[PDB]
Amino acid sequence: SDVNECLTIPEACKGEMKCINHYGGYLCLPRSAAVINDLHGEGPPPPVPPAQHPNPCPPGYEPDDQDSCVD
Repeated sequence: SDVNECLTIPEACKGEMKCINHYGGYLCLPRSAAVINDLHGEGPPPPVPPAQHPNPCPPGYEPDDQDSCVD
């Protein structure tokens, strides 16, 4: 939320990640899997990551960035 205020709707889950498709379908998954850098392997991470978001949600359903200023 850059220009967005605390008026947003709780259509995202607190403690769970928001997995949505390009059609608008909504899903929530356990926050056990963190949305971090690419897991291409161990040791050195690449200068250009092939995945800015791990996509723990089945391909087609992309993780949405949930930024809230209040409950």
